Amino acid sequence: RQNFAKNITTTDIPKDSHHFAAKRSGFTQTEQAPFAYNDVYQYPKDYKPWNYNYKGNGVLLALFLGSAFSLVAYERSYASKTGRYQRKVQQNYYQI
Amino acid sequence: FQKYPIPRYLHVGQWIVNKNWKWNTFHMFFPTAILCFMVWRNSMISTAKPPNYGEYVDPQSPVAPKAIKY
Amino acid sequence: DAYYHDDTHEGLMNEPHGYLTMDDPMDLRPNYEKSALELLFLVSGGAILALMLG
Amino acid sequence: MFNLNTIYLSRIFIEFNFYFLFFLFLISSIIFYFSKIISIQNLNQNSVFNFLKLANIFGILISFFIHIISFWFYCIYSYNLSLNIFSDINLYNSNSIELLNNSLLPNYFKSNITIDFFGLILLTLAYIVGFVSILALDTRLYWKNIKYIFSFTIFLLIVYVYVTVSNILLFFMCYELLLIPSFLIVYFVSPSRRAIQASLYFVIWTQLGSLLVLIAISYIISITNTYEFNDLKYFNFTNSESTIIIFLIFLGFGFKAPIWPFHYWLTKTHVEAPSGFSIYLSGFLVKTALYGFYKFNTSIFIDIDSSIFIAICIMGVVDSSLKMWGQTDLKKLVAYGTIQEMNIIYLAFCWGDSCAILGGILFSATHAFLSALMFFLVDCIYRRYHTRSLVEVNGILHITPNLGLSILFMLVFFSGIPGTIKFISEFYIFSGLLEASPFICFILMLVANVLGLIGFSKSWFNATFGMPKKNTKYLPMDLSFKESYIILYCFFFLFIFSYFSSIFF
Amino acid sequence: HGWDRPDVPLSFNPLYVHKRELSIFDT
Amino acid sequence: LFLLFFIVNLYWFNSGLIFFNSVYKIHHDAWTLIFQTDSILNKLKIYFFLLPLYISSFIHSISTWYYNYILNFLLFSENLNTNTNFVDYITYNTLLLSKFEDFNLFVYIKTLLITFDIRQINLDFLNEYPIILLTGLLFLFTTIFSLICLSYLGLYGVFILNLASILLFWLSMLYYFNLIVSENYYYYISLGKWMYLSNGFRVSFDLLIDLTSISFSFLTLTIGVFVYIYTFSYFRYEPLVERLILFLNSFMISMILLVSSGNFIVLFLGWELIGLTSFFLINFWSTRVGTLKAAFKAFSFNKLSDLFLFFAILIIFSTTYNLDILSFNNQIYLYESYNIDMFYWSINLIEIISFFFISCAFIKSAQFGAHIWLPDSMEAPVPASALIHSATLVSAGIYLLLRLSPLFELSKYAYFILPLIGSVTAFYGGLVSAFQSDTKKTLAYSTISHCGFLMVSYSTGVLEFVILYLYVHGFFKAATFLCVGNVNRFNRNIQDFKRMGGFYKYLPFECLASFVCMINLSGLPLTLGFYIKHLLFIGLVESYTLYPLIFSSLILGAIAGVFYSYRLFYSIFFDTKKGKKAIYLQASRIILNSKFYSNTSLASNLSITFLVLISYTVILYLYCTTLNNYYSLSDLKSIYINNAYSYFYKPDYNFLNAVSILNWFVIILLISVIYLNWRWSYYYTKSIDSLSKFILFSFFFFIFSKYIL
Repeated sequence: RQNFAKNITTTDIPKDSHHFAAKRSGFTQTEQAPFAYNDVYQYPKDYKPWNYNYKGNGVLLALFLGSAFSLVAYERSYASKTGRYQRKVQQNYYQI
Repeated sequence: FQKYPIPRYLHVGQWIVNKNWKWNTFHMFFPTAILCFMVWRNSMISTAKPPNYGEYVDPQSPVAPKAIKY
Repeated sequence: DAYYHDDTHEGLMNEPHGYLTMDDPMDLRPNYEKSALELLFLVSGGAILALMLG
Repeated sequence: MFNLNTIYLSRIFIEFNFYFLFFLFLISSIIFYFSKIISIQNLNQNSVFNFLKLANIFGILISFFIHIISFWFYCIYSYNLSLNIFSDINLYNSNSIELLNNSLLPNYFKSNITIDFFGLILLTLAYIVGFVSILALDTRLYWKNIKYIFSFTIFLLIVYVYVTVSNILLFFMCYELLLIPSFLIVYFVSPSRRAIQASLYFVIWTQLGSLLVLIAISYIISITNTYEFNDLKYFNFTNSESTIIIFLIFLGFGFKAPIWPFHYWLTKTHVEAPSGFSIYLSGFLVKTALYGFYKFNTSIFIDIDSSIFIAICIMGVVDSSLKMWGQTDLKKLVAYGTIQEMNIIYLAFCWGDSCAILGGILFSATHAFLSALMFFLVDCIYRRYHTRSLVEVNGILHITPNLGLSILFMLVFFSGIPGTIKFISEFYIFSGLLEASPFICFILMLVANVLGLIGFSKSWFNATFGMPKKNTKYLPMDLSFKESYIILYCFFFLFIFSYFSSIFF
Repeated sequence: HGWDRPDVPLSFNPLYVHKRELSIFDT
Repeated sequence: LFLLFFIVNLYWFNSGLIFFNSVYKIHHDAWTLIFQTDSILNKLKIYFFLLPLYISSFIHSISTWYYNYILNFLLFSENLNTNTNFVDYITYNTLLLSKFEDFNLFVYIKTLLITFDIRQINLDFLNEYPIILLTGLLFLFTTIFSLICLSYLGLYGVFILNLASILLFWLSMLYYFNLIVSENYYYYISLGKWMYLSNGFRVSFDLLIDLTSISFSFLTLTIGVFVYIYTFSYFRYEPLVERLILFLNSFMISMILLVSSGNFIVLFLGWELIGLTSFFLINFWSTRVGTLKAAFKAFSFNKLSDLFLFFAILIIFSTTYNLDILSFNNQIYLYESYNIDMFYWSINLIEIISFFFISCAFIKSAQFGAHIWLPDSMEAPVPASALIHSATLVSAGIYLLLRLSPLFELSKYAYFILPLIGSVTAFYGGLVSAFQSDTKKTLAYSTISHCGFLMVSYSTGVLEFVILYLYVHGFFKAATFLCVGNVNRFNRNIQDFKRMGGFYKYLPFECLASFVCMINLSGLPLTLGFYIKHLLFIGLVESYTLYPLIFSSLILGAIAGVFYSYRLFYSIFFDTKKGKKAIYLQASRIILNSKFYSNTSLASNLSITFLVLISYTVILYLYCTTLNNYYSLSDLKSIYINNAYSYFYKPDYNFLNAVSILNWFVIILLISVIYLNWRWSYYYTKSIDSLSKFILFSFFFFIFSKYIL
């Protein structure tokens, strides 16, 4: 069974304490005792559960920088394999 | 068919209408067009077409098909 | 058609809904399986890009 | 422009990656043993089991990244090494590059490292399949059996020694070390009560195969008193000795392959083993058997006709394919698919060291990933609907759309779609067999790609489609991010491995 | 139109009750 | 402030650039004034008005430097700049104005602006570089992304995105269709190396857009566009209309990929893709296992086709070590005199490859024996059935035969199996369609018959007739499928016309459009179907051993169109009210009377109308390109030329009399279907009177029009 700690310390759980109101008066002789904890989870207003809510640019920047590094590395590798320091650009390029 | 309720937790596409579908269509069409434009350029680098009308292939030109010199 | 109810007045014309996966959005566990698999994907993609693409 | 640095880069990366894995395993074992008295899980958040899981999963992942880098280093080194011998045509100079050993760490088992493409493909399969299997075993390891979180690290170390030594005895021993952890996993981690007999069957069958391989290697060692493949190259076996050796190695590695009629253990184990081991058993260990057979048969000159072995492999393919229609159990159906693919791969190694082992290696990788994906799908179905039989679960696509989509795309990939690597392996093997035997090639393609495929799709299409009417109160949820990403990684590998360098294929 | 129809009944997908042994010879 | 200062600085920089360039070119003031000899007044002179040039140069001194460092960090090269100390490099580059040589600020901006002008696109660029690939990729990727993003795009979003993609694809393909069919254009587009297949061998994902490819792809794309516009109407209030739309688009793009193959590997990929997309289209009602069995029968037949195609490709590769279709077609003649030692037999190389390709074609393009999956594949929605039966799935075998034409010219198995199986299939399909009470089954068996006729047309040796027959059948079968789909939707998912009748009033447009499309489809005289059947009978070879059976089957299948066309039309629209009272009464209430009243959709009506118009235009264009005295069609890459065109151009009297026999058989069948009274009626006597007076009027009309005047 799960044994982790629900009471996290890194942040406070977003909760709505007004959705359920515990009864505090007018109890009958056969009614059950009320419930102490009635807070419910409160999701962000702009939350869509059907998609990734990833709104950052870290993954895109990482992939773009990796692709740019691949491009410059290929340029240098081609320059070295041709025995030059930089690629010599021909005045005309034709279809292969 | 008569509409029937769909569970809220189920990520199914039954009678799904997005009120903001116009911007979604914009941002799913135009970048797709750009991606296909880039792929089109890349594939047009390697593209072959026969000679046009009034043009013949010189058999001794480098363009002409070649045979292996053993 | 004869008697058509528009989207606004339709009581069963669903807007997009449903949970994308079985992961709890309000999960408090320090679960790292998703992060490990994302790391595997990203590092594999980078290794292909940074070693093999050209 | 290939210099001395890359040679030492590859060798150092291989050796020090083995030592990285070994040091991580040693530290984790020391922490596990010396932090608790009973070494069972303390059922609370502050438990070493969390650290054990983290350390093992991260060792596997980071060592896999280092292995990717070392595999690329090896690819460059091997290409340029074959080039250097081929390049120079002057008779006065020959390629004499003598290397020095590293200073920080010793040569494990006092053996110089020898690396081949098949060995490193096997090691990559070990890494990835072990990663998937251990990710599929977290729900099974609990109080009093958490000690098997180290099992895949042990497998990785054993196979790392297995694929890097030129010592035939160390090779045989590392092949022989894969039984105890496997039996311990099946015996203690499996939840099914019928898995004890399955473990016994697995042990007895694989050990009979190991005994046959032991007889063959005993012949090799006793006749030519050495432990090196080059020393084998400097020796010739008579016709009778070579026939005995090839028969013994084929029969043993076909006990482990498995081959007809030695797949009863595989069926029973796959039906009864835990899903993580079933991913690891079908995905990897049989590939170790293939690698052992390839290393043994290539180094020995054999003058007999391989038609008997080819017939055995093709009979295994046909027998496995014809039984797919009659399987209502999805895991047993996947086991029969594994049997078919394994026999097809084993067929490619019946022509010695010809241009047929390339298709064998590619099909080994493809079957590893396909079997991992299929057993993972069976695991997801069994964890969601608490059943695997076709008569108990159907209509998955309507309640669990992601699982149904994964099943359908798994069938598409298994049907040998040209974009993936199963089509490439089929093309290789079937072209070679068609030039060898056209009618037998047509028979194999007809039985495997039509009848077996029809049965396999029938048992999966009936599960994917239908109505999940019963037990609406107990219907599960969709796929989690872990399962989704594992399935997507399997698909991504099966697709993108078609663009791997064709030098080694 | 002309009547407030209830939602689609669960009888539209009747639950099948197995009354016979699923023989392995009919697999 | 910022804008004014920026404008002033730009003007100053441009003036300095003009001054420098106009004074540097002729190599006299190139250096002398630039780095003048101190004279601090001179130093401020050069550092104050060339200051915009210097300051920018300073940026060029620091931007490049750090940039090089980045490379030094990323590439371990150049040893950075140890030779400099950042105080000599900066001073040297900043004071060196040679960088601003032949450079103007406004000219660079103008060049930036004119790099996106669309007025200079030119038409030769379109001719030289096919833009059709861009639109096809757009359609494919929009379909895939809509499949992945079904929640971002709702019903309307998916519909609009796929509609835009498909309309761009269709508009692009029309221009290139005209160019390829008329002006001998074709393209070979290599989309990079794809995958290794043998040791040292790597096949590439190549596409061949030529006459066969353009014909099949244009037919498929037109039918798909006018089905897609119709599909949204047919699935009006259904749960998964976006799902149906995306399945249709995936099947369309799979077929387009199949017909545009350049290699046998792309061909096999397209084959498997159309098989799986047809399986998903047929199994649209996933909740039903009754649909699953039909979809699985189709899947099994597709897998058998895949086996046959794969084995044929393997034989080709083991023979020629080549997978390019052009190279295979142009060199397969060298391997005619070859045999393969398969088991105890020595089979001819061309014979075995042709056998496997022909089996694969027969299973897909439904022929007798392998046809049984097509009637069961009617569980798919009507748009799916229209795409499957008009073209695509049942036209894949015709594409296999046309693409590999040189292979089948040298096959004795082809010569014996194509006409016999084609004629048997045509007879069987037409006859069964003449007896079917279901509309979808009627059209499926009509498709089987026309596939048999296409096989026969290919056996005639004339590929132009095959193309014409394929186009006519696809267009009119698709239109008829749409019409019967509207009829079925109105009848509330009852497809048999034994529960129809009197639908002309409720479905006027459906009635009239169905009349037009059936008289065109069934090959009634004075129609394009009549033309294609006449062309089929023009080139039919008479040297076959089984010619009696072949010709009899062809005649009986050609006369069978009248029966099913008349039965479908009359029973659906003008028979008695055999339907249920709820169907008629609910749609005829006085409250519903309005200018918006319609039992179909305006979009469906417009889609069918435009489909028919475009079909007529394209068929007329093809007839003018092929059947005119001036033969203007492009090369079909076939060297087997027979004399079948001689009987089309300069026929003899015997052939005219034979086709007259066929025409009079059709006339007698029309007389039978029109005037036979199978039931008692108040008009029975007057019907016989009308027949008598019609016979007498026809006789007298013949007498007067031929002799008197």
